[PDB]
Amino acid sequence: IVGGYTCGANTVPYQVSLNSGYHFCGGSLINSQWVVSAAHCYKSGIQVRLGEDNINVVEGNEQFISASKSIVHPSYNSETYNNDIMLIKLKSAASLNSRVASISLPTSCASAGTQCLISGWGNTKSSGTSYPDVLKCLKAPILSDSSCKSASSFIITSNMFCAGYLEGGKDACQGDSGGPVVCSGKLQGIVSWGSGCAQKNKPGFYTKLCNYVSWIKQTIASN
Ligand SMILES: CC(=N)N1CCC(Oc2ccc(N(Cc3ccc4ccc(C(=N)N)cc4c3)S(=O)(=O)CC(=O)O)cc2)CC1
Ligand SMILES: [Ca+2]
Repeated sequence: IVGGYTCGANTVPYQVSLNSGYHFCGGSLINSQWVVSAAHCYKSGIQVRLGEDNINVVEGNEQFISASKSIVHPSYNSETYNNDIMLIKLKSAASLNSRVASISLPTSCASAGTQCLISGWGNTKSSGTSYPDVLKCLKAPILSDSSCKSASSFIITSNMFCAGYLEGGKDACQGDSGGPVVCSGKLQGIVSWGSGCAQKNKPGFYTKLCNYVSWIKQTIASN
């Protein structure tokens, strides 16, 4: 997260760190046994880390739980990033409390202009790299489809939205991948991709989670 702020320990209780020996992606706890993340974060040997603030220090509220199953969206396209969403089932249910909490799935898509909270342990620099150990947060408005389209050399789909600030300086970044974009208490987005980080006219792109609610509920129900 570039140009954001330190969230505060466990102020984003649905935020998860996916760990394969090191933090590699964020994700969002959507119930006691399931995490949603980006399909581009897929890899084997995932441990889900809940209750994290400082990902390098055991501070007493973590729950570490290995994934028993990952399910990349059936139509995830890694070339176009279409359908960049993955579900991860935990080997055992997380214990939910104030510091570990699920985030609600949306029932309606969010509209342009809506302010959202994006969080993660991704790179904090627009040029070069510095990775924070505590969770970073950024409030960013969803941008219009027209400006998202104008802002990207890549084909954008209806399963993506962009959010951020065209003037640059504030954006998600590498390492925030898979993490939540929450708008009005609903998980509306997943950190998906961007061209560089926090560059002028290059806003972050996010998987439009409201489009996947049926797949998500059906997949969880059947697994
Ligand atoms: C839309 C599309 N067709 N895509 C997505 C973009 C591109 O794929 C990628 C995927 C990953 C990267 N990486 C950077 C990267 C990764 C994740 C991000 C998440 C958000 C944001 C943002 N600003 N909100 C920028 C990000 C930039 S990379 O793999 O780490 C390159 C490397 O190895 O150093 C760079 C390009 C090509 C495929
Ligand atoms: Ca910790």
